[PDB]
Amino acid sequence: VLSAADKSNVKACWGKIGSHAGEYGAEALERTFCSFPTTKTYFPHFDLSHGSAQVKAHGQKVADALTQAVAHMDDLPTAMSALSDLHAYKLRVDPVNFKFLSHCLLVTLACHHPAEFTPAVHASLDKFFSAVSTVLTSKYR
Amino acid sequence: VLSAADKSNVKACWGKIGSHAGEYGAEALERTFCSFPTTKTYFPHFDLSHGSAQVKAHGQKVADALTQAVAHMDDLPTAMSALSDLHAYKLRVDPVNFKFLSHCLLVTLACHHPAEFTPAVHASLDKFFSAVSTVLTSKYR
Amino acid sequence: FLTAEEKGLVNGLWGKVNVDEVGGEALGRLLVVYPWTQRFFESFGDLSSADAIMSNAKVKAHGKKVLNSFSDGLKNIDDLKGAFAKLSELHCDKLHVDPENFRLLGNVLVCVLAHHFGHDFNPQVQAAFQKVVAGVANALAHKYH
Amino acid sequence: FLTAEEKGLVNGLWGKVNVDEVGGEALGRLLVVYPWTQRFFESFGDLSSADAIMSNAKVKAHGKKVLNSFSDGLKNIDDLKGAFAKLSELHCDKLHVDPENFRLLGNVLVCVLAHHFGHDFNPQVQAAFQKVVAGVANALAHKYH
Ligand code: HEM
Ligand code: HEM
Ligand code: HEM
Ligand code: HEM
Repeated sequence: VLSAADKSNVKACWGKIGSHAGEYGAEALERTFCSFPTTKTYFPHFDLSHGSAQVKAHGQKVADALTQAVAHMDDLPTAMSALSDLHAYKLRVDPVNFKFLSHCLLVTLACHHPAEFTPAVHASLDKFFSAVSTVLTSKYR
Repeated sequence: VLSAADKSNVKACWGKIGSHAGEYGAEALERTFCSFPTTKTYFPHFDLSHGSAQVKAHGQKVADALTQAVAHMDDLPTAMSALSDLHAYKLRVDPVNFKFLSHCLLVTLACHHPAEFTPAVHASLDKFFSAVSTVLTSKYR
Repeated sequence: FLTAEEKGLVNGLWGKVNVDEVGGEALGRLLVVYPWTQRFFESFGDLSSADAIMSNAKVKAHGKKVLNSFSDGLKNIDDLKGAFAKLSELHCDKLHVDPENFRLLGNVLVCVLAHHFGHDFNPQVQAAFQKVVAGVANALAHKYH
Repeated sequence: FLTAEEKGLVNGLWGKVNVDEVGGEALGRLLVVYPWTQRFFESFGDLSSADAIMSNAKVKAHGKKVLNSFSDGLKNIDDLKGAFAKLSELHCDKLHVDPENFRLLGNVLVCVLAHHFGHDFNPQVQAAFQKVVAGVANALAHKYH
C-alpha cells in the first residue's frame, strides 16, 4: 500500500518530468524492447527501429496513462479499468514483462532526473509502477 | 474470476480427496522441496528429510488452509486475510514459489486421483490454486 | 546436463510413454487449462469445449510432433540449445510466442505423466523431468532476438 | 557469452565506475527499495531509515565486495558459472537467500549505473549490462540443491 510520502514523491517526480512524459515513455519502451527482446513478441505489427514513429506514438499513450495514474493513486483500480481488461484478457501479457517495462521506466528517470532519483524516490516509483501493473494484470482468467 | 463450474469441480474433487488432504499437502510439499530446491530457503530451520514428520505436520496445515478456501471461494480475500499477512510480513515469499507448490499440488492430485483429474477439473484446480496464491501474495507491491 | 541416475529415471519412464497420444493429451490440456493459448491455434478448428479440444485430430497430430521434439532433446540432452535452435527461431520470428508460456506446456505435460504413471511418478522421478522441461524451455528461448 | 561489441560497451563503462562507492549505493538501495532483504543483514546495525541505510559503513563496505565480485566476474564472462561456484554454495547453504532476490540486486545496480552515467547510459549500453547481471545471477543460482 502506497504511503503519503510515496504519493508526494511520485507527484513531485512527475511534475519535474513535465512535458517530457511521452518522450520518456518512448525511451522506456525502446529500452524494454532492447534489454528484454522477448517483450517485442507483443508488438509484431510494429516497426521497432530506433526513432520508430509507431513506438513514439505508443510511448505517448503509455506516458498519458501513467500521468492519469499519478492523479488517481487512491483508486488505481477505477482509473485503469479499460486497460486492465486489455492487457490481462485481450492481449494476455505475462506479468513478468511488466517488471521489465517498470524497470526500464526507472532507468529512463534515473538517466534524466538523477538529482530527483534519491533512494526514497526510487522506492516510491517502484511501489507505484508495481501497483499500476498489478491493476493491468488483474483481469486474467 | 472463478466460474460456477470451477467452484463445482473444486468442491467435488475435494470430496474425493476426503481423509487424504493432509497426506496430499505433505506430498505436495515434498514435491516442491524436491523439484524446486530453492523453496527450501524458506524453511532453513526445518527437518526437510524425506518423510520428515515436521513436513507432514506443515502439510496438514497447508491442506487445512486449502479446505478453508474451498469453503470460501466466494471471498478468499477475507477468509485468507490472516494468512496473507504471514506470507508477506514475516516471510515475503517470492510469488514464483507459489507457482511451484500449485504445480506440485496438481501433480499430487493427478498421481492419486487420475479418473477425477479431467482436463476440465485440472483447469478448475489451476484457477483455484492460483486464486489462493494471489491473495497470499497480496500485501506485497 | 543430468546425472547418471537422473538420466535413468528420465529415460526409464520415457520408454513407457505412448508416443501417439501423451503429446496430444498434453497440448489439449494446454488449451483447456489456458484458453488464451487457443489464439495461437485458430487453424486447428473446433476448439470450443474440453471435449471438442480433447477429440480434435489436429491437436493430437500437433501434440505428437511436440512430444517427438521432447524425445529429440532427450537423445541430445548434452546440447539442448543445438537441438532446439531452429524451433526457438520459429516460435520467435514466426509464431511470436512469449517464452514465458513454454513452462505451461512443460507443466501440463508433467501432469499428464503424473496422471498416467500414478505412484511410479515419484518425487525423485518428477524432479528430473523438471530439469528436462526447464532445459527444453530455456533451449526454446535461447534464440529470441 | 558476450560479443566483442557488447564486451566493449561493458568494460568501456565499467572502467569509469567509482569502485569505492557504486557497490555501496547499489546495496543500500536494495535495502531501501526492497525492505525485506534487510532481514539478511541485521549484523550490519542501523537500518531503520533510508538515511541510516545509505550512510551505514558495513553496508558501504559489503557493497564494495559485491562490486569486486561483479568486476572479477567480468574478467571471467565466458565461464561465470565457475567464477560464482563458491558464492552460489555460500548464498544457498549459509545464507538461505532465494535466488529470485538476485534479480533485484542486478536491477538496482543498473539503476545506480543509470543514475550516475546519465545520457551516457544509453539503451544499447543498458541491454548489455542487463545481459551481464542476468548471467551473474543465474551463475549465483546454479549451485542450489
Ligand atoms: C506501465 C504499464 C503499462 C501501461 C500504463 C500501458 C498502457 C497502454 C496504453 C496506454 C495502451 C494503448 C491503448 C490504446 O491505444 O487505446 C496499451 C496497449 C498495449 N499494450 Fe500496454 N501498457 C503497459 C505495459 C505493457 C506491457 C508490459 C506490455 C507487453 C510487453 C504491453 C503491451 C501492449 C500491447 C501489445 C498494446 C496494444 C498496442 C497496439 O496495438 O497499439 N503493455 N497499453
Ligand atoms: C497454496 C499456497 C499456500 C498455503 C495455503 C500455505 C499455507 C500455510 C499455513 C496454513 C501456514 C500455517 C502457519 C499459521 O497458521 O500461522 C503457513 C506458514 C508458512 N508458509 Fe505457507 N502456504 C502456501 C504457500 C507457501 C510457499 C510457496 C512458501 C515458500 C516456499 C511458504 C512458506 C511458508 C513458511 C516459511 C511458513 C511458516 C513456517 C514456519 O516458520 O514454521 N508457503 N503456510
Ligand atoms: C517448451 C514447450 C514447447 C515445445 C517443445 C514446442 C514445440 C513445437 C513444435 C515441435 C512445433 C512444430 C510442429 C510441426 O512441425 O508440425 C511447434 C509449433 C507451434 N507452436 Fe510450439 N512448442 C512449445 C510451446 C508452445 C507454446 C507455449 C505455444 C503458444 C501458447 C506454442 C505455439 C505453437 C504454434 C501456434 C505452432 C505452429 C503449429 C501449426 O503448425 O499450426 N508452442 N511447437
Ligand atoms: C546479484 C547477486 C548477488 C551477488 C553478486 C552477491 C555477492 C556477494 C558476495 C561477493 C558476498 C561475499 C562478501 C563477503 O562477505 O566477503 C556476499 C555475501 C552475502 N550476501 Fe550476496 N550477492 C548477491 C545477492 C544477494 C541478495 C539478493 C542477498 C539478500 C537478499 C544477499 C545476501 C548476502 C548476505 C547476507 C552475505 C553475507 C554478508 C556478511 O555477513 O557480511 N546476496 N554476496
